[PDB]
Amino acid sequence: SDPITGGHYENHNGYFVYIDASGKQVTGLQNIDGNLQYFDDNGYQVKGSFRDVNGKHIYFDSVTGKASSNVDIVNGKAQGYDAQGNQLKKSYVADSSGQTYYFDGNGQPLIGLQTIDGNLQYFNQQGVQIKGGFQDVNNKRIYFAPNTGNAVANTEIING
Amino acid sequence: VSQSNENTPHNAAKSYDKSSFENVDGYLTADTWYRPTDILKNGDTWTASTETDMRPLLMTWWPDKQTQANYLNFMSSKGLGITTTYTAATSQKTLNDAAFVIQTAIEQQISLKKSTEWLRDAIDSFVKTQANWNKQTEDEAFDGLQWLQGGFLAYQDDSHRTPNTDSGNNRKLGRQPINIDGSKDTTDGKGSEFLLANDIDNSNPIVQAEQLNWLHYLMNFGSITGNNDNANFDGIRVDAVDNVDADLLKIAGDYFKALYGTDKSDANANKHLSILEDWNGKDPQYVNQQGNAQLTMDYTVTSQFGNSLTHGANNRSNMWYFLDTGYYLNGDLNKKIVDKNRPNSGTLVNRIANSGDTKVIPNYSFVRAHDYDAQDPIRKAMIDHGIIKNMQDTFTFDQLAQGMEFYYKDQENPSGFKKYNDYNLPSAYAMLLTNKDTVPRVYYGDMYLEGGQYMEKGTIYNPVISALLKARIK
Amino acid sequence: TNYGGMSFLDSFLNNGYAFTDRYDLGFNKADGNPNPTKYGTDQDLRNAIEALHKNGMQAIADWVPDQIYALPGKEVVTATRVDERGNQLKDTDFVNLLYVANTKSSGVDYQAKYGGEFLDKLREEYPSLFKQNQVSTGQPIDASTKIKQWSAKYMNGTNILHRGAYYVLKDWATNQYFNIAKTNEVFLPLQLQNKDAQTGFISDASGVKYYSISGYQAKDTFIEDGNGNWYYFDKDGYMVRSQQGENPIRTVETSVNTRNGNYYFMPNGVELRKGFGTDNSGNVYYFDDQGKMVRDKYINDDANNFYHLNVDGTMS
Ligand SMILES: OC[C@H]1O[C@H](OC[C@H]2O[C@H](O)[C@H](O)[C@@H](O)[C@@H]2O)[C@H](O)[C@@H](O)[C@@H]1O
Ligand SMILES: OC[C@H]1O[C@H](OC[C@H]2O[C@H](O)[C@H](O)[C@@H](O)[C@@H]2O)[C@H](O)[C@@H](O)[C@@H]1O
Repeated sequence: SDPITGGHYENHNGYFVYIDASGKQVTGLQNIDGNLQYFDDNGYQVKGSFRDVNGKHIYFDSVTGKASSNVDIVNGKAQGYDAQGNQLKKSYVADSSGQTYYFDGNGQPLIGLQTIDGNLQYFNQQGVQIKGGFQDVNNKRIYFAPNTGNAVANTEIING
Repeated sequence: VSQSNENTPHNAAKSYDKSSFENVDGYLTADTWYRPTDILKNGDTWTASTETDMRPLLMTWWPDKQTQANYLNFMSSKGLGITTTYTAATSQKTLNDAAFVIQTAIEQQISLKKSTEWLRDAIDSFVKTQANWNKQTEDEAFDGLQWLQGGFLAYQDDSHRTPNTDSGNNRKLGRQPINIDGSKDTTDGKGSEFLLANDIDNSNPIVQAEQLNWLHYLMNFGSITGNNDNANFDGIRVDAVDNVDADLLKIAGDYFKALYGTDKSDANANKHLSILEDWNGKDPQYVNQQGNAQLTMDYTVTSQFGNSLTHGANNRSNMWYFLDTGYYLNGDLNKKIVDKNRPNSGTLVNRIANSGDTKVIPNYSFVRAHDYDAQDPIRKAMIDHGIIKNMQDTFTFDQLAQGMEFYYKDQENPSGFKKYNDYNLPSAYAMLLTNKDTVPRVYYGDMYLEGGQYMEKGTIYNPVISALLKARIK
Repeated sequence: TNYGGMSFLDSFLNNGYAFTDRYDLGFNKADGNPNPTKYGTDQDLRNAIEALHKNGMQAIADWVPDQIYALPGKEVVTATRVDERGNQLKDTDFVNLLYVANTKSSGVDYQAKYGGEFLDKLREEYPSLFKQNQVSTGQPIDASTKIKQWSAKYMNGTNILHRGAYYVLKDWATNQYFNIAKTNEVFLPLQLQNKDAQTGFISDASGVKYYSISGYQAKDTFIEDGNGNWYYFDKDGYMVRSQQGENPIRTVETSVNTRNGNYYFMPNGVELRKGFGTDNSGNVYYFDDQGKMVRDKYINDDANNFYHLNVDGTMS
């Protein structure tokens, strides 16, 4: 969506509206000053929710209302999405809560032990990436790193 | 909202019984097909159904909107519709309308193909997609023996819903030798009753009788199947002792006593040599309290071979551990006073100075087995060379043959280093075959190569072991 | 052969530890053609055994009473998910559910021919074997019934078959399973009987009611709407909802036992999940992924915040 400028933001009943330089209230997907945003039919802005525009499933941020990546549970299953609303294939995505999935070639999240980009990582039964903890896989205990989630050597206190 | 409309009486069941519904014990399944009253043949004209005109229940009914929406989306993707996205949030009316346009398209491809097998496969595929109809709702796990097959279900005695399946209150689980009376049911001493496949209820007296029938059939196999009294088995190995009801040991013991007088003499007993696969460390003492009707294994010696010779390129327990000096009081090899108050920790048979004066538990012993130091190494080798990914992975015989070539190459490595295979097998056999108070057992795979054709090629160890064996006689 | 679940190497390597017919040791096909095991025909076996006796050696039979594989006939069992010792898994909803297992033998195999045949002869010749009590059961073995065909009633269980917890079809509203065995006690969705199935949420003066796709009213059951929200409908058929000035926490005891526990229902009936809820008196509780109150443990947060829940449920 082509950008616009010179229209102020107004708050009505707890919601952000945007009124054009023309002076008309704005609906639908809009790039305002380099930020991609959405307004429903009443002209209120959407934040922290997913909307469907054209063939795209686009999440908008909870603070700014700006289009960015998320994971949506679609029907029974998780599916990742980018800033432009395209289903992601062979990519990591972090959801709103800071949890991480990796979606394979078919866009379906990987589960269990996986080797990605030469890195060993683990995923729980719901597809979420284990980070900063031990995990018993294939009759062995492995620690996965705090931010990368990569397998590394670690020590724990067993008994004393 | 009301769902009934002009198609309802047509798609309704012809009959409310087993004729018109594919079922199991009366119940229905996700992949049930049924007989509708009428059929929208070719998507044109409704015509009465004939007994063979069966249709999938999921063409017409769904357990919930989520499933309905998934069905619609799935069938759409297979050419039946412009690919669609529906959600459980979609109105019921819209989903039902969309189901009908799919039904129409289905009847058209049935006319076009003159077959319904294509649909059977489409439904089967779709059904496995749904979590309630696949393993995701089964809690697959791999710890313990669940490692083998992914987890177990225990059947229950439920006369109201599933009365054919009732056990008549006879499903006692984990009655291994140490827990034969259930007195350790609340601890880890309860036996792991579940191992593989369909676990037979050997706590049921009717099933116990049947196991004896089978036992009789084996011990008289030649008489029964070839009227050849020389083609009969002489003794038995009891597989998976700790995973069944320990009554089976007594049943087998008493049978041999009755028919062969094994309790009469050593000549009778030793004419029908019988062994147990009894891994629990407290089985030897149980077996001996029950009169040694079958020979216990002696893991204590097999274990020490692992630690001191057979396992690991370097850090190995000393040969000193083979002695078990604690057997004597203060470990005094000069004074040799047996410690009556020993902590029950030690090797089964002391051999420091065995003159045959003290009674000891009869046993068999081994270095390797078909199921010890074989199945894991052979698979580790296949995994290590990218032939399979997991130990539980399915492999083909060609996959096995290729792996075997690496296994053999490692076994016979002139460097002397072994990655999958066991070290010092000759030296191990030398000890196994000279030990007093044991019946030694020899593994085919230490004499011949474990893969390929039976006895196709001897191992490098064959000559030494063969010599040891002949020397044992002399 | 694999009717569901993970195949094991014994089976696909034909080593003989995984078998369908316990009495078939290499017999010919019924058409007359040879049908060896991996080790050869039954004649080859009798010849091998005889040869060992001619050379003064004994032959050991592998007796494998623990299990049997790949039974071709289906039955509906009642099943609970368990570990190797038959103890229920700690955090499982799979408890006393109906499941289709493969437990029934063909009834026309060598188990049918030779099953129980030799027992009568044996009881006559050695009565005491059949009169001696076994320890685990207190009972003697029972040859009054012969097993020509295996079926679930003689089994403790099975490896999971990957079929699902609800492959056997059930109505969510009443929790009754569909059945057509006897015309006196049929239960089907109303569409299939050409009756009118109404479905959805409907308000009345007393409260909110729900009708499933099969046209039945929800009573004493949890129900999920199309947007993912969960509700509980009480015995009377009404959605539970919190009132003003009253405790939103409610204790639920359902037909489905695994779901028993304390829940937090909001004024519009939505069950709180994975979050904290305050009661009328200012006490805070936490409620898990599935809506249940959590008690007597520490609990962690995505931002690394830690909380403690007392035994009575409250948060210290
Ligand atoms: O390639 C870098 C990284 O991508 C993902 O992690 C992203 C992100 O995950 C969280 O929000 C952590 O808290 C941040 O520190 C991370 O940058 C993959 O999960 C990870 O495996 C990979 O290394
Ligand atoms: O398993 C028979 C074994 O039992 C005792 O030793 C157990 C174990 O002691 C240490 O952990 C060593 O590291 C191992 O090599 C030993 O197996 C008896 O002391 C020993 O004599 C016997 O072989």
